[PDB]
Amino acid sequence: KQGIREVILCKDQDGKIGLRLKSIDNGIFVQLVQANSPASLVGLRFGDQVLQINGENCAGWSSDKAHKVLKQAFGEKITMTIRDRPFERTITMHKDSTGHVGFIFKNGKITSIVKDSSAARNGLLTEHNICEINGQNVIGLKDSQIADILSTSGTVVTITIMPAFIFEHIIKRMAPSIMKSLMDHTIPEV
Amino acid sequence: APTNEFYA
Repeated sequence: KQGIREVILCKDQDGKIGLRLKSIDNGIFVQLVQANSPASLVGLRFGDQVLQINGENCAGWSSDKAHKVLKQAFGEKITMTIRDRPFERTITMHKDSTGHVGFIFKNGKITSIVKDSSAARNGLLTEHNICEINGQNVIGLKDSQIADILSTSGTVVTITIMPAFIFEHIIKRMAPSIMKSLMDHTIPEV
Repeated sequence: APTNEFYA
């Protein structure tokens, strides 16, 4: 049970739950959750791992397979087993007299730590993407937007981070396989 | 060298 819960969702009026999933290392992960969706209401988050859908194990499923199963799910009612944000970690820092915690970032990724800052003391790492600051999601925001959130924060700055190589793999959108097939499997029948 | 980075 640790870090794992079972949820029940119901498709909305349009037959949707508000997800895009992605196959990574023989698991299925949440790539996108739509705001004000069935999926958002049961607390699905970017980077969550989906272990089962409607009693079936997701292990080894392609993105296409997972989407197909949800699309073709006969019930209004859908069960999922979720492992919550496995690749995220939380770091809490405190602003100095200039209002800073001590790290340099670009494109949402931490690239340098200032020695003897709060970030240093708390062991913040580079090559990590910021996911949330003080409860506000920053995935997809511009650096100026991130800067504004940090600026307006109080002294206590609690961030979640994820290794950049994992983040990039989860967020990266694949071509339709439709196209990948067309281009991969070019073998004439006759 | 890195350029146009942001300090937090």
